[PDB]
Order: sequence, then C-alpha cells, then structure tokens
Amino acid sequence: MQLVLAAKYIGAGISTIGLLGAGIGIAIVFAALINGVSRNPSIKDTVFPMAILGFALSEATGLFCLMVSFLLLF
Amino acid sequence: MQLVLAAKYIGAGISTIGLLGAGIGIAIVFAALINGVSRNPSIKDTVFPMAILGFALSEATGLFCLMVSFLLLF
Amino acid sequence: MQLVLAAKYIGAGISTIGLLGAGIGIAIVFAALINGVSRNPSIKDTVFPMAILGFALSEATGLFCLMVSFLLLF
Amino acid sequence: MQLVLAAKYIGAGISTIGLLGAGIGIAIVFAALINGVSRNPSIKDTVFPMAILGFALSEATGLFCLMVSFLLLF
Amino acid sequence: MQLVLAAKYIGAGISTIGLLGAGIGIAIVFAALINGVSRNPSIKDTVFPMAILGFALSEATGLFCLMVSFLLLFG
Amino acid sequence: MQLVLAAKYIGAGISTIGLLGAGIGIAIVFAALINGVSRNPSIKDTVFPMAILGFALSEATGLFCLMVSFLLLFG
Amino acid sequence: MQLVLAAKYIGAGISTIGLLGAGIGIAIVFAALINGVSRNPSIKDTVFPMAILGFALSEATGLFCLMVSFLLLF
Amino acid sequence: MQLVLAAKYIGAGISTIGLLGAGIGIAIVFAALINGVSRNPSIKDTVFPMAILGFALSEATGLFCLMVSFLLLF
Amino acid sequence: MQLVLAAKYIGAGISTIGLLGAGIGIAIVFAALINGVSRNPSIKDTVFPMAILGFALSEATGLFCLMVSFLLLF
Amino acid sequence: SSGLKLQFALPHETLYSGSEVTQVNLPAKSGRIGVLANHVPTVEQLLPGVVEVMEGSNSKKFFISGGFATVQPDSQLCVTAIEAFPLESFSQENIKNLLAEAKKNVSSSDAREAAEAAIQVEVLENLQSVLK
Amino acid sequence: SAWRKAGISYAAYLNVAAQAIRSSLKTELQTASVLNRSQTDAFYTQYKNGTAASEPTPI
Amino acid sequence: MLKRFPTPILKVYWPFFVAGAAVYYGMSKAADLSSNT
Amino acid sequence: FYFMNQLTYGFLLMITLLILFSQFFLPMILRLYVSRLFISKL
Amino acid sequence: DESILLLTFLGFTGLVAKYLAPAYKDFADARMKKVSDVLNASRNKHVEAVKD
Amino acid sequence: LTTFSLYTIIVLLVITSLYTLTNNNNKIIGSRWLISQEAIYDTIMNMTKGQIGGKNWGLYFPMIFTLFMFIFIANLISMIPYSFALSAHLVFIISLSIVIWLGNTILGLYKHGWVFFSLFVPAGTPLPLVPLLVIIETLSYFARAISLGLRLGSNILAGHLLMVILAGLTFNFMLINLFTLVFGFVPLAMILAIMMLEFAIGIIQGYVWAILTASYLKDAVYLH
Repeated sequence: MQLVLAAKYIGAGISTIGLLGAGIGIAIVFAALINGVSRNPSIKDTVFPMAILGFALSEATGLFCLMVSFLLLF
Repeated sequence: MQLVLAAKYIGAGISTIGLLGAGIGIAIVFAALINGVSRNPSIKDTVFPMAILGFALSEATGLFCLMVSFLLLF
Repeated sequence: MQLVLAAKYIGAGISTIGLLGAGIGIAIVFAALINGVSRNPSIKDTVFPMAILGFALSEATGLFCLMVSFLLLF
Repeated sequence: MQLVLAAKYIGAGISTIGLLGAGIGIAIVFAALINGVSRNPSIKDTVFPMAILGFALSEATGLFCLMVSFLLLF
Repeated sequence: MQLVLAAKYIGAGISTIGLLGAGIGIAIVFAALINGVSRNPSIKDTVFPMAILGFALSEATGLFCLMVSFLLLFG
Repeated sequence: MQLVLAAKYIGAGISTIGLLGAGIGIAIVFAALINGVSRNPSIKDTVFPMAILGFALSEATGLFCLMVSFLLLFG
Repeated sequence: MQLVLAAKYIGAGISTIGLLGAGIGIAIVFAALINGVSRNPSIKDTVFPMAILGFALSEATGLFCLMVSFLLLF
Repeated sequence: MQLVLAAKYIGAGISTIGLLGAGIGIAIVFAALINGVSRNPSIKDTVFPMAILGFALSEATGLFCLMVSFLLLF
Repeated sequence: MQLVLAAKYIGAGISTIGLLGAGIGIAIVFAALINGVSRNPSIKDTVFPMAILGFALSEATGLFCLMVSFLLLF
Repeated sequence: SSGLKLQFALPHETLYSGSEVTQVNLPAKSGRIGVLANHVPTVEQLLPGVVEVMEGSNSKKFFISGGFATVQPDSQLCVTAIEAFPLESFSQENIKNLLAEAKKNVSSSDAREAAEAAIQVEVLENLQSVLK
Repeated sequence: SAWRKAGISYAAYLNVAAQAIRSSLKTELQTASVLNRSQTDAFYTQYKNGTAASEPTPI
Repeated sequence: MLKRFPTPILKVYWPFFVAGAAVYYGMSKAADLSSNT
Repeated sequence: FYFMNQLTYGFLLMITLLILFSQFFLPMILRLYVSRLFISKL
Repeated sequence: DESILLLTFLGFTGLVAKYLAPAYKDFADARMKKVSDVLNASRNKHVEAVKD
Repeated sequence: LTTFSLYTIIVLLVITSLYTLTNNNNKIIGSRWLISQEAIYDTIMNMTKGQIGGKNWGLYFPMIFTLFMFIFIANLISMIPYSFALSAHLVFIISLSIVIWLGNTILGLYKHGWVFFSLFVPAGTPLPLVPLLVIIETLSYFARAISLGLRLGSNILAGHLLMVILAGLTFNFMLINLFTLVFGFVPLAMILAIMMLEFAIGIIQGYVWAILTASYLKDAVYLH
C-alpha cells in the first residue's frame, strides 16, 4: 500500500526511454531529407511535406510512450 | 492485494518500450522513400501505395505491445 | 503467494518487447524494397511477391513473442 | 520453493527477446536480397537458394531462445 | 512514505537515458548536413534552415526525457 | 540457499539472450554474401567457402553464451 | 530515511549512461565530416564551423545528462 | 545504512557502461579517416587534427562516465 | 553486513558490457580498413599503422571497463 | 514506354540503334548491372566484361572492352564502347596464354610498359570467364 | 591495378583493352580492318614558346 | 447568403451514418452495462 | 458518465458538417473556379 | 499558474505579428496580383482578338 | 448543458466564420481571407486525387474534407490556454474512428460482397504461409481501426496536459528564493517551443488522419 504509488512512479521511470525510438527515428528522416535535396535540389517541394509527414508518424509514436507514463503517473 | 496491482502497473511500465524500434521502424521506411523519389522523380505515385502499406504493418509490430501495456492495466 | 501471479505480470511486460526486433526488422524489408525498386521501377512486379515473402516469416517470430507473453499473461 | 516458480516465470520473461536476433537479423538479409535483385535482375535464382540458406541457420538461433524460455516455464 | 520519494529518485534515474535519442539524433541530422554541403556546394543557404528545423523539434523530444526526470525528481 | 536455485534459474534467463549477438551478426555476413554474388557473379566459389567460414567462428561465440546458460542451469 | 540517500546514489548511477548516445552521435558527425571533406578538399573550413556547431549543441544533451546525474547525487 | 555504501558501490557499477558510446565511437572516426584517405591520399594529416579532436573530446564522455563512477565509488 | 561484498560482486557483474560495442567498434575499423585496402591497394602502408593506432587506445578504453570490473571486484 | 530503346555504339560500326529491347546486362564499376524498361537516370563506366542483350527474342552475349552505359531520362539506354564479339569465335587460348606469359614478363619492366602489361593481364583474366 | 595513379589515362586504358582484344583476336577472323585499327603512325612534336622542337616520337 | 446546391449526401454517404447508428446502439449497451462502476 | 452527451452532440455536428459543407461550402468555391476558368477561356 | 501559459501565448502572438503576418501578406499579395494580372490579360487579349 | 457541446457550437460558429464573413460579396478575385480555404481546398484536392486515383474519385472528396476540418478546427481551439479539452476525449475520437472503419467495411461489403475478403491475399506467396498473411492482416484489419483515433487524442491527452504540468513546474520554479528570477527565462522559451510543437500536433496530425483514411478508402472501394 505504501509501495504501489512508489511502484507507479518507477513504472513512469521505465516507461520513459521508449521515446528513444522517436529520438533516433525522426533524425534519419531529416537526414534522408538532406540527402533528398543534396542530390536533387529541384524536387524538394515533392519531399518537403512528405518527409515531415513521416515525422508526425514517428513523433506521435514516441508521444505514445510517455503518456502511458502519465496515466501511470496518475 | 497491495502488491499485485503495483506489479501489473510496473509490468505495464516495462511493456512500453516495445514501440521503440517501431519508433525507428516507420521512420526508416520513409528514409528509403526520401532516397526513393529524390533519386527517381516519377515513382512518387508508385512506391507510396506500398510504403503507406509498409507503414501500417510497421505499426503492427510496435502497437500490440502498447496494448499489452493497456490490458495489463486492466 | 500473491507474488507468483504478480510476477507473471512483469514477465509478460518484458516478454513482449521482442517484437522490437520486428519493429526494426520488417521496416528495412520495405526500405530495401523501396531503395531497391526506386532504382529499377520495372522490377516491382518481379519482387513484390518475394518482399512479402521476406516480410512475413521475419515478422512471425515477433508474432511468437507476445504469444509467449500471452500465456505468460494467462 | 514458493518463490522459485515466480522466478521461473520471470526467467521465461527475461529469456524471451532472443527472437530479437531473429526479428532484426533475417530481415536485413532480405534487405540485401532485394537490392541484390533490383540492381541485378538476372541473378534472382542464383542468390535465392543461397539467401534462403542464410535464412535458416540464422533464424533457428533465435528459435533456441524461446525453447529455452519454455524449459524455464516447463 | 519513507520509500516513495526514494523510488521517485530512482525512477528519475531510469527516466534519464531516454534522451539517448537526443545525443545521437540531431547529431546524425548534421551528418547528412555535412554530406549535403559536400556533394552539393551551392545548397547550404537552402539546407541549414530546414536542417535546423530537423534540429529543433528533434531535440525537444529528448527534452521530454529530462522533464520527466525533472518532475519525478521533484513533483 | 533457498534462493540460489532461483538465482541460477533467472541467471540462466539473463544468460539466454546473448544469442542475439549471433542472430544479428551472422545474418549480416549472408547479407554481405548477397552483395558479393549479386555484385560479382564469378566470385561465388571464392566467397561461399569463406563466408560460411565467416559463419562458424562468428556464431560459436554466441554458442558460448548459451552453453554458459547450461552450466548456469545445472553447474 | 536511511534508504533514500542510497536510492539517490543508485539513481545517480542509472542516470549516467545517457552519454552513450552523445558519444555515438558526435562520432557519426566527425565520420560524415571526414567523409564529406575527403570528397571535397576545396570546401573544408566553411563546413567545419557548422560541423563543430552541430557537435557542440549535440553534445549539450550529454552535458545535461551528467549534470542531471550530479544533481541526482544532490 | 550498511546498504548505502554498498549501494554507492553498485551505483559506481551501473555508472560504468556509459562509456559504451565512447568505446564505439572514438574508433569509428578513424575508420572514417581510413575511408577518407583511401579515397584521397593527398590530404591525410591536414584532417588528422579533426580526427584526434573528435577522438579526445569524444572519449572525454567515457572519462566523465568513469569519474562519476570514481566520485560515487569512494 | 554481508551485503557489501556481494554487492561489490554484482557491481562487478554490471560493469562488464562496457567493452561490448568496443567489441563492435574496433571491429568495424578493421572492416573499414578492408574498405580502404580492397579499394585502394596503394594506401596500405599509409593506413595500417595509424588505423591500428586507432585500434589500441580505442579498445584500451574498453579495457578500462574490465579494470573497473576488477577494482569493484577487489 | 514499355520496353526500352537500346543504342549500342562502336567506333567502327554501331550495332543497335533505337532497337526495342527487354533486358540488358552490363558490367559497371559498382558490379554487374541489369537494366530493364524504366530505370533511374544513371551513368555507369563500363569495365571490360560481358554484355548480354535479351529481347522478345533470346539473349545475345558479347564480350566488351569497356566504355560507358548511359540511361537517357526517357528510359533510353545507350552503350558507347569499343569492341564487339561473336558467340565464341574471336578468342582462343593459344593466343591468350602464350602472349599472356610474355605480358606478365613485360609487367616486370619499366613503369609505362608494366602498367599496360598489367592491364592486359587483367583483361585476359577477365577473358578467362569467357573461356568459362 | 593503380593504372589511374601509375599508368594510363582512361581512354588509353580502354585503348590498351582494345589492343588486347585485337591481339587475342581469332587469327582466322583477325581481318585487315582490325589490323588497320592498330596501325599507329602518328608523330608528335612538342613545340616550345620560342617555336622550338623535339624529335618526332612514334606514339 | 450561400446558394444551396442539392449535393448527394444520402445516396452517397449512407454506410457511415449506418455505422454511426450502430456505434450509438452499441454505446447504449455499453453505457447501460458499464455505468454501474 | 457523459459518453452519451459528447458522442450524441458530436454525431449531430458530424451530420450537420457533412450536409453543410457538401451543400454550401465546397461548391461555393467551385463556382469561383469555374467562373475564373470561364472568363479565361471565354 | 495558467497565466504563465497565456504569457507564453502573448509572446508567441508578438512573434507572429512580427514575423508571419508580413510573410502571409506578401504571399497573399503575390497570389492576388498574379490572379488579377492573368485575369486582366485574358480580357485584353480577347479584346485584341475582337480587334483582329 | 455541456461545455463540450458549447465547444461544438464554437466549432460551427468558426466554420461559419471561415467562408461567410470571409467572402467579400462574392468576388472573383478571391481575397486574403479566402486564400486560406482556397489553399486548403487545393491541398486536399491534389492529395486525394493522387491518393485514391478513381475514375469516380471526387465522390468521397466531400467526406475527407469534413473529416479533416473538424479535426483541424478542434485542434486550434484548445490551443488557447483557458479552455477545456476538445479532442482529448479518446472515447469520442476513437468512437468516431470506429464509425469510420465500420462504414468503410459496410461500403466495401456492399460494393463487392464476398470478394471484398479478397484483400486478405495481397500478393503471391508459396503455399504454407498463405493463411498466415491472412491472419495478421485480419489482426491488422481492426488494428487499422483502433490505432487511428488512439493516436491523435492520446497526442492531445499528451498535448495540453503537458502544458498543464510544466506550467506547474514553472509555478514551482518561481516561489522559491528571489534568485529564481535571474536566468529563469529558458523554461518560458521551452514551453514556447512546446506550443510550437503543439501547433504541429494539431495540424499535421489532422493531415495524418486525412491521408491514412484516404488510403483506407482506396483499399475499401477498390480491391488492390
């Protein structure tokens, strides 16, 4: 009983590093985006949303994990 | 019963990071897409149907662990 | 006593995240599908079966994992 | 004795993610397969036995882990 | 209540390396940046604002890590 | 000593996953093997010995880990 | 209360290994730096300031991590 | 409070594996130097100050890691 | 009071895998050394000292890991 | 379009000029590349090897002494090289080995002769694959 | 192997390849046209700024 | 104001309204079965 | 508690916005398109 | 507490009125002038087509 | 009465406030307030033309608009601090997603009947794994359903709550001793960047919703 709130707090601790997959993931997209525009400057509009689109796919999945922290925080 | 719900809560806490590589996963798919269409321009409406396919299946990796996070909550 | 069913919960928690591998895995099976077929668009009809070959039975191992979690849950 | 069964439950839990070595591993082989047929469409039938050979005696390694898991459950 | 803040402190300890994808992430963006100006010399004025786009809301994710590690430490 | 058998069981559990170091690494050799023979068709009988050479002395290391597991399960 | 400072100390222990990612990241930065200057001798110290810029406020994350470790000692 | 100095010992233990990133990355910058001078033999050690620079204040992270292990250890 | 030497020994357990990617890193340097010398055979006497220089005081940092694994074992 | 326009060119006689074709296989610096109907615009320097041309008909096999493969962005592949080759007639081991040992002997001479000698050693050892 | 570094330029590299394929010709079909392709008689004289001369060397 | 055009909303978009009614009735079952919490 | 409340008023606004946007707000702009193109083509 | 968030919003709207609104002004002005230009030019062109 | 139903009233009033007062007396020239919905119309038009690619593609062009705009407006309202959560009710949003997915299933099953289950065999495979690709497509068939809503509102449940708690952090930053007033600006700029990201988690998440259901409509109307 004196442990379950402490256990939910360490559960918020372990449920944190899953945004690491965010921290890598969106990275390579912009990396690819630079290699998207380095070898072909006149196609960048073609990829300027289409890169950042996948951004919101990856970011939100990173933004999955910590809100599962937060309802485990409360 | 003071300990079993604390245990299911931290067990949901460690069943959080299964989206981790999926946070990589969908992103690196789009990485190839930026190396795809910026390489070859007229493939934008050819590989994008399968990529948004391969997006969702790459969610099918790192989503069920998240719902392993959910129903272990209940 | 209560702990032997409580430990099932955290064992199910970390015994799911092997799909992490699938979370990285099938992604590049699409990505080198993209980086492959971006280079040669007329090989898609030749390789779209083989890709969905190398997708499926490289995903199913991860589909083992939560199932191994599942009866470790139940 | 009343503790060692919970220890074997979480021992099956911690001995689960070796199919991670499956989940990445064989997948990346198919990665090099698809490029290996896209930039060279005539050498499908030469690599594909050899490549699927490189399937088996990799993926079974991951298989080892989960049967170890079951002997830590049985 | 003698144990809860101690467990919060170790929870802030394990909520600290989630900014691992900070230390790689933005960095490898700059990697392609150094590539992108190398194989294309006249693209720098093009790429670095977009790249600093791919800086900022790529590192703020890592900020999320330590603000968890700031709150579970304190609040 | 009521716990040491449980200790050896869970130690066998955390000496199990070292075959991951097999499961990635040897795979990339076959990956490189594809980038052998798909790049050069006349190299096969050169490398298909050596690559499967490059199989064995790799994965045996991972074999080391699980045989440690066996002597951590019993010995 | 005799436990909580020990937990602070082991928390400072686990809050330390985040410099893994910064050490990999600045290495990848210098890796692409050498690989970009070897293919371009003429443009070296135009990029090298931007390289050391990205170096500096990429390593600032690991700087934040170990000063978080220092205050978690405190 | 026999727990606290032994806890400082194991805290020094978990503050060891941060240098993993150093032990990777201080070598691979010189691997990029290999790949750079093998292409371009003309400029070898005009970029070696950049290489040893990345070396020294990349392994400074692992220096910080084991000196955190020192200052928590004794 | 018998907790401190066993805690030092389990601290010697967690002070072990810091050479891990060091076991990667120096490895890929030789791999990149292959990727120098199989491409440019005229660079070997140039690269083989300095790269193996880039071997030694790379992996010695990995050696630092195990000597910390000694000095917490002692 | 479906298929591909092939334009094979030699300094004495261009063999194919605007022919519709299915598959070509040709040796580049990055390895042996097959090109099909559409393709990425790509310039590949051609190491001296073998080029196979498959059509609606069968695949004709040529030895080729090097050049450039160039994919015009309307998916028109041109090959610009030097030497043609029949099925197997134009090469014989009696002319190969007896000259090849002399070429390896020239490979120990002064530098300009020895470099061309080593080049011819590499070309004859590539012709060993045509010996097959 | 380092012919780009030590030996010939790339056009000359493929020219040595052309003489090698023409030297390993079939002696039945090594026609007079292919031997015409290997008949080098051009001479070069590097003039100087004062309209000086070298001897004509057989390239 | 705005010129009303008779645009096809019933002979096109029936099944999403059908699914809305079905989810409303399933929510009736749910909030009659899971409101005693 | 208020799943019925939020759900029912949201669905009512869904039907409202579908019929509303369809009958008014899309073809009021399509008239601008067709008018501009009919001036330009004449 | 929540006045800090509205204070951040006031600073953000100050940045917007500094930075974004003149850019969207230039954007809308460029599109407006382009539409008016083509629309007037088609009319003058078929005026000259009547004159032909 | 409900404040959330009042929020729906605010939604409908702003939707009236995007076209009606926007239109300066039905002018050809298309004024600056109209260029907004002009660009929105074209960026949804050029999206779903090339997405579904139907000969009859515009027929579902209305719904993809009105499924966009509701999510586009309801994630520009709670951005104002003194508000209550609009889109963060996961029950309502996931209920909407269930309605959308079930309508897709009913539409495809009325169009195709039995052969609508021809989606479960996408590509050529050898025999012993033909049903397996079926199974984790069926397992992905409702995973298609559940995640799409469970993304966005859980973003918004992670969105505004974020700007709640860190505000309290800056409330617990500035009631300790007066030295907290010096260099206490960087949390304010950090929450400023949080709102910068919060506009992204509104707008681009709405466009994510639109593009994924565009692909779902293409799969539901046409079989591969």
